Amino acid sequence: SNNFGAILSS
Repeated sequence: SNNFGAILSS
């Protein structure tokens, strides 16, 4: 989790 599309998924 940082600030891109990985933290918006799960």
